[PDB]
Amino acid sequence: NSVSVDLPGSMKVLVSKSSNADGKYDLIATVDALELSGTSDKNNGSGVLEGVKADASKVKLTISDDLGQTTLEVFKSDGSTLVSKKVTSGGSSTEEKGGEKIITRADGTRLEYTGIKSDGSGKAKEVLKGYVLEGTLTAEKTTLVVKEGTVTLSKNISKSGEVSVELNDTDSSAATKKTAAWNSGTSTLTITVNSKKTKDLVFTSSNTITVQQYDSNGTSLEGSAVEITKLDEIKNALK
Repeated sequence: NSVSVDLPGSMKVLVSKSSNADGKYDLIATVDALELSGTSDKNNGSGVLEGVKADASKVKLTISDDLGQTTLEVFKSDGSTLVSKKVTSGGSSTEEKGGEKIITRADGTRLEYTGIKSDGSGKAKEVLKGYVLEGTLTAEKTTLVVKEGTVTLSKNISKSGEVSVELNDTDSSAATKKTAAWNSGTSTLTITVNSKKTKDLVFTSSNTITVQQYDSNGTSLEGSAVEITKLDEIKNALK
């Protein structure tokens, strides 16, 4: 009979084996307790399905033509006002509700934006493996902050998605004050104390942070880089 098709977002759609008199294919899906149905002018599982929850909320599942993306939307009972929207593609998902956007990356790490206001500002949290970074959102950038002593480390995520990192230390003494330089080409923050490099912090494409010390000469790296697994270890890097 029908053919089962796996979809992004851990969903499945059943597509009719052959088309109706208008050339169209029937689509059926079950998401949790909810039955969805629709018709499509393609035979591969793409198209639009609709249903209605027990509380009368309208639901729409939209599957892109090449099956690369799903959009699951919930509306109020007249179907006009959007309540929630979840888009999944490329192994990542974005879930939006009033005042909130949750981005889940393919590796399970998350960006959580909450309390979002009409100027694009809000609270921000990055959920990594082993720890969480907290800060703020503006329409220009996300800023995540770690404080240790008189040092403040700030990880910035541009609106466009570019990562940069900065460090500021209010320490008065030049013998102990930390400064840092950011190398966008290697996503690396190099920390200096008393005119010698002390540590490289690498912000990897796998959404991890590693730390590696320099030799006492301040010019050569020593040992090997260690992946941060808890917030305590970021703080230790800032001492």
